[PDB]
Amino acid sequence: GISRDSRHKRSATGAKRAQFRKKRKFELGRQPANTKIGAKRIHSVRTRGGNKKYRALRIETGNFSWASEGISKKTRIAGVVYHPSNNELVRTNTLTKAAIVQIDATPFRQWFEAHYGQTLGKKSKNAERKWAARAASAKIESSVESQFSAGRLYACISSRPGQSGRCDGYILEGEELAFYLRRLTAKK
Amino acid sequence: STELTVQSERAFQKQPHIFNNPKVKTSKRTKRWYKNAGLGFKTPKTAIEGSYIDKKCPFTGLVSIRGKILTGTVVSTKMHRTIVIRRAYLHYIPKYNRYEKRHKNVPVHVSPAFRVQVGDIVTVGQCRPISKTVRFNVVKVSAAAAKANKQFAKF
Amino acid sequence: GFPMKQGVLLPTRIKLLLTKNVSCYRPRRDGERKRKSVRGAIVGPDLAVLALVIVKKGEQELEGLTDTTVPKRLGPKRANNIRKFFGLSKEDDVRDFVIRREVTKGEKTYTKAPKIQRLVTPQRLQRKRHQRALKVRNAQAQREAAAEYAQLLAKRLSERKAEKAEI
Amino acid sequence: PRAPRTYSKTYSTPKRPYESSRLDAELKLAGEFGLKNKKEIYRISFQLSKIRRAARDLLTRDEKDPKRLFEGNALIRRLVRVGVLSEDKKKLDYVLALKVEDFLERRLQTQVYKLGLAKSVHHARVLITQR
Amino acid sequence: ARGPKKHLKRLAAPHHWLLDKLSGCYAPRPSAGPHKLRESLPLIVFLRNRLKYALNGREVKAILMQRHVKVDGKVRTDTTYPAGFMDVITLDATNENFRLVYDVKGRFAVHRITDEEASYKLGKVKKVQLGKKGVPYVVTHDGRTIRYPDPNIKVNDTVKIDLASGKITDFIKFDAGKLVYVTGGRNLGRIGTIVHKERHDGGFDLVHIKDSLDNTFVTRLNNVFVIGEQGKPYISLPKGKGIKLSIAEERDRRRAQQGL
RNA sequence: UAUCUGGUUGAUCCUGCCAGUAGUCAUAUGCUUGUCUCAAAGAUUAAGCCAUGCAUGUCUAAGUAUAAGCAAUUUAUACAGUGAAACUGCGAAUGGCUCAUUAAAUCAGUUAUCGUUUAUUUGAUAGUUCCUUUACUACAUGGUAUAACUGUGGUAAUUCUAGAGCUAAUACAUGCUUAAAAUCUCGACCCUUUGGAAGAGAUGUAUUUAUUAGAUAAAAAAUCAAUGUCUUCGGACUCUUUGAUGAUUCAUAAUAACUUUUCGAAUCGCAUGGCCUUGUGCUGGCGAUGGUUCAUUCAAAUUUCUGCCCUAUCAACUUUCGAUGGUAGGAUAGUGGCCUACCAUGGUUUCAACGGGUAACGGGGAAUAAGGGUUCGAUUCCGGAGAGGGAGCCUGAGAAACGGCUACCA
RNA sequence: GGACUUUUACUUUGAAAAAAUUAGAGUGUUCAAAGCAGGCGUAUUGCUCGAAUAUAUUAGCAUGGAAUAAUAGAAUAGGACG
RNA sequence: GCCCGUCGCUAGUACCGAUUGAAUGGCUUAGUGAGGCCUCAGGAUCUGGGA
Ligand SMILES: [Mg+2]
Ligand SMILES: [Mg+2]
Ligand SMILES: [Mg+2]
Ligand SMILES: [Mg+2]
Ligand SMILES: [Mg+2]
Ligand SMILES: [Mg+2]
Ligand SMILES: [Mg+2]
Ligand SMILES: [Mg+2]
Ligand SMILES: [Mg+2]
Ligand SMILES: [Mg+2]
Ligand SMILES: [Mg+2]
Ligand SMILES: [Mg+2]
Ligand SMILES: [Mg+2]
Ligand SMILES: [Mg+2]
Ligand SMILES: [Mg+2]
Ligand SMILES: [Mg+2]
Ligand SMILES: [Mg+2]
Ligand SMILES: [Mg+2]
Ligand SMILES: [Mg+2]
Ligand SMILES: [Mg+2]
Ligand SMILES: [Mg+2]
Ligand SMILES: [Mg+2]
Ligand SMILES: [Mg+2]
Ligand SMILES: [Mg+2]
Ligand SMILES: [Mg+2]
Ligand SMILES: [Mg+2]
Ligand SMILES: [Mg+2]
Ligand SMILES: [Mg+2]
Ligand SMILES: [Mg+2]
Ligand SMILES: [Mg+2]
Ligand SMILES: [Mg+2]
Ligand SMILES: [Mg+2]
Ligand SMILES: [Mg+2]
Ligand SMILES: [Mg+2]
Ligand SMILES: [Mg+2]
Ligand SMILES: [Mg+2]
Repeated sequence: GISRDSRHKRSATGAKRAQFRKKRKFELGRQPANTKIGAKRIHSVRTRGGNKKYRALRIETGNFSWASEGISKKTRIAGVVYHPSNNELVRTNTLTKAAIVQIDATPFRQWFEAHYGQTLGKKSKNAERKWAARAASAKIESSVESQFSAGRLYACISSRPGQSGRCDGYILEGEELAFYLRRLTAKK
Repeated sequence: STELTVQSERAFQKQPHIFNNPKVKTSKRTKRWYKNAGLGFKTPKTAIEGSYIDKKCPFTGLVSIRGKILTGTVVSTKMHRTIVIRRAYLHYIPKYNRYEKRHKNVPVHVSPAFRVQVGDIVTVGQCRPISKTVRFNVVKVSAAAAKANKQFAKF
Repeated sequence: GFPMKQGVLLPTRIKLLLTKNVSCYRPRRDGERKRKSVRGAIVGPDLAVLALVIVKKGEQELEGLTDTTVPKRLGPKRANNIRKFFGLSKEDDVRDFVIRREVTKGEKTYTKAPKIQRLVTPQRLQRKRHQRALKVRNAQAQREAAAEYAQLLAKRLSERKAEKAEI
Repeated sequence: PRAPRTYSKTYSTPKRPYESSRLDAELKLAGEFGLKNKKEIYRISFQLSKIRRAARDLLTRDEKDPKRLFEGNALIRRLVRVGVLSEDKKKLDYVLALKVEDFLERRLQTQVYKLGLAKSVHHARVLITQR
Repeated sequence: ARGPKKHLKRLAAPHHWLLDKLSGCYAPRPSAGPHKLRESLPLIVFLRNRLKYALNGREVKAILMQRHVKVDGKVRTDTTYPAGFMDVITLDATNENFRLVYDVKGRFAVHRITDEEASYKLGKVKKVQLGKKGVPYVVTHDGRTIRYPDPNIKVNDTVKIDLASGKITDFIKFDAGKLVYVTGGRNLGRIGTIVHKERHDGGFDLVHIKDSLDNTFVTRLNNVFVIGEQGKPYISLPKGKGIKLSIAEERDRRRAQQGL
């Protein structure tokens, strides 16, 4: 199958190298998960030494954390919009690490307005206490508050779907969000 | 090498898991991480003062120096962020009881913390494979410029 | 002599790559697969033998078939299978409902029954108890050793505080 | 795949094949100690050769160098043991001398004759082989 | 080459065993265990090649399978079980106890010890880490894991292990001037207090050693095994006390004891 | 163990080779051959081809016995002795053989994993598993479907097997359980203080992500946001807890969640004793097999520095369709152009690259004896490679396996 | 623990280091090539010496030396100390 | 005396040479492409969406 040996390949001098031994399984490679969006489908691959690796091909929910907020929700993945490696991953909406995706917002909105009682965009007792205890601390961020109105949030996939079977990520924020925002329109 | 831009890739260049919370208003924009490589190699100040990214940087990146220590003399700085040094060495032949000049070129990574030019003597430190040919990463400049500014105009 | 194989369709013969847990192949070795000729599932004049299975009975009896009956070789061996093959409820105690097969030794007739299994017995219950016991007995032992270390740490701190108030 | 059995050959043949001075000299020994081979002399000359080589080497090392002292003393007492090296001359510059004949006059075939018991080396041989 | 190797051609077998070149072909390959292959003394070797208690290898299984032999306390029944340095071998029948410590020639000696000393053993701690759940553990040269050791126990210190129960009852720090047993290299088997440690960041610390003859040598820190205070070991030493006599000195000792 | 001799001339001194001489773990052949010990051996040519036979199987008190098997005595009406067959488990990845390929490859010495996998051995290691949490969940233990077998069959033909009827488990597939505590979130209420609260849920391990702790380079202060413990209610916070390496985002832990949810014993053998409210209650001895995580051991995989025979009638070479580097990903056990995208124009060379040759596997070593050298190493040990040639892959901890499968070629 | 250090060659001592081979010690395989044995008694209930040493060179590591031979230094002073 | 070359005889070796000659081995373009693996489907049968 796919060999990962170096022993094909020209020597740094530019020299051609002879074949010494056949392919060994311990230098083997496998094919890309090329995971897509929707309706959970995951196959296990038996890797070296016993040991499973989970090949997610097709996924519709991932676990996504709002770093600055210290929480993480599970959401639908609306999905893909920018990829640094290869633009066909975007057009095909393919899921890989570093993929910029859009997720769902609604689980983060429900949390925030429950936690801050402030509502984005545009009477219990101790709850009142906690809300008033917070704020001067609820001051979100322009380019994130605006995303909630569209019910869709930008997020950078940070797991490895073809290895772990999870499509997890974080919400974009600050300079990093600024960055992909700029590309996102300086190409749209 | 680097120079300018720093945010000049398709992917946003960042140091892993070094979060800056936008809620907390800061006076330095970006929190920066570094270490000392050990073996009493001073992490130079351009590494800390800097804003370059290089995850193969011995001081600001995710490599470690372990193994060998080599000091070559730099013979090519054409590759962005990597150099080739000539290891200066000398080799005995018993039958004739004399020696014969030999050399070996070595490719080494070079952090934007360093600013190397051809001619410099350079101490390099071994690390994990970093590329097809590079198993070494600069770490310290024993040189400077090799009498460059001492060659200006007339009186 | 090549066998038919459910599923192939085709009224011819083809060579297939077979595995474990499939008809017309008994693997000699773990992970062994063999390529083997197989006859299709669709009937044709090339067949030496068709394998039929009477599903229900005609208007008349077929001699050596409906008129002769042959009993199951073996009886229920596992505890609850004995229960269901007599409908019993976990109250009746299997021990005597287990089937018994007679056999003559010339002038001696022997009676041998199976050996019930997954039968709940004193010896088993004892081993359940015992493991339940160890898990807890260890757990408590493991707690002690922590606390006693926390002590060794606590009165070590109490050496570096009567020291850091000596000089 | 089993440990090799080690062997060695135990003699050496003279370079010049036909030197009559050496050939006379060899035969006289043959008939003086009841030998049957030029090899029985070729053998001893080989035994000597190394004993001498050994001794030569030690001599080049410093007086009372550790190895010299250890292996030199050892070589001597081995030689004294069988009666090739006389007691007086016992410090290796004489083993450096020595001689083929000294080794010869210690064979059992000769000692059996040297004190009576045989009278002629050849009777002495025949006696030995015949148990 | 495809997988774990299971044979050992005698000749490739480690020399300190003292097996004869001929008579066979293979030597017993030490089981996986508490001691490295190359620095171990398989039970087969000990019971037949040293103690002469067995003539056959087939007779060694006969002896073992009656649980006559038991290592560091436990019964143990593995012809080629890897016995190693500091271990304690016991024969209940024949009322005999043994420790595996080294010669001066770097060989494992038949060394008889008292029932009392068969209580415990000595372990060089080889690493000290923080285990799961914050429980600190030490790990000694024979690969015992011991939970909750003394904080002042660091790496290279030696440790008195109970045996009957697994626990620790003492530890000797690695200080300048402490009785040391050398476990590898040429200086294997020598003993000598310690003079000084050459640091050497990132590549092999040297340990300068002097014995009770005012003789000096040097080994890698890896090869150094503390065992107490000058004068005071924590186990009985073999005769020789690990002093290493010159080939001359040995010659004279053997030829001074000459008259039957 | 530092030696020479014969032959150019009429004679002579040289240059110089041919011939002589000696050894060969160096092969063949010829002649001759009594004894002891030792004991290489289809390498060279043809990694050419192979008739037949054999070379990998395996059971403990301790996974599975209703052989319509044997044996009877000996307590055994569930089983209990012994045991074919078969299931299950483990092994067949070691060994043995050969030297075709291989010239910076392998190999040797020396390194590296802060760059990973690891059956097994050895040592450690698990009180948490259910559920809107009074009319309750098999734990005194839940499910079938199969071999062997019986019986009906097919083919000239093989370690081919089909239809029908049974029955096991440490095979397959499920699925309950246990102390106390502390901390978090919610919050019915009451009352305005400076503010507190019943009780409700959640907190095993593993998986994935994000976040925070993991201090220490000698000493001190103010303020902002949240919020701790102690009040002699203006206020103080006193003692404050810290692991390893040369070096880390290390070991370890904490927060919010995530998972077609990993493990958390429905197993087996010897013993049968204690305890009283007399339930066949509750307890309970030795050690087998297993089990997650860590350590160890046997490994493996890559890897640093330096070292190869002849050759210029081989001088430039490397990117066709990766050549050299940067970014991101994918893939892998894991680093890495290993592979793919984007981008750049690099990398090696008279200190001989690149190419060719090798009747080239490397090494420990062998032969030859002044010394310096010269020649050899298919071959008893180490490493590598292969199994007619190529490639592919199943099983598995481990094979790109050939006394395994699959295809093509011979 | 902090703060900084012109580069090398050569040489020394040492560490790390497979066995078998080789050099070589001990020991009368009857001798010897070998082997690594063996030797003493109460030879009726055991006593005991061994199974060394050397070599192991290039490269890498570690320590001493400062002759020999190279490198670097301050001259548009952008020199040196505080 | 020595002695050079063409010419002639026998035998041997190598060279040049129409045959766009032949042979073996190693790489390799382009075209065709088995097979296992991965993957989109399929769904004989056989269960509780799954195999
Ligand atoms: Mg694919
Ligand atoms: Mg460039
Ligand atoms: Mg059962
Ligand atoms: Mg073994
Ligand atoms: Mg190290
Ligand atoms: Mg003549
Ligand atoms: Mg003449
Ligand atoms: Mg004349
Ligand atoms: Mg000649
Ligand atoms: Mg052969
Ligand atoms: Mg052949
Ligand atoms: Mg029976
Ligand atoms: Mg093999
Ligand atoms: Mg079923
Ligand atoms: Mg199971
Ligand atoms: Mg702090
Ligand atoms: Mg610390
Ligand atoms: Mg971590
Ligand atoms: Mg009872
Ligand atoms: Mg040519
Ligand atoms: Mg030229
Ligand atoms: Mg790259
Ligand atoms: Mg393209
Ligand atoms: Mg170019
Ligand atoms: Mg040349
Ligand atoms: Mg070859
Ligand atoms: Mg060889
Ligand atoms: Mg060779
Ligand atoms: Mg050959
Ligand atoms: Mg192979
Ligand atoms: Mg063949
Ligand atoms: Mg091919
Ligand atoms: Mg194969
Ligand atoms: Mg084989
Ligand atoms: Mg040396
Ligand atoms: Mg030796």
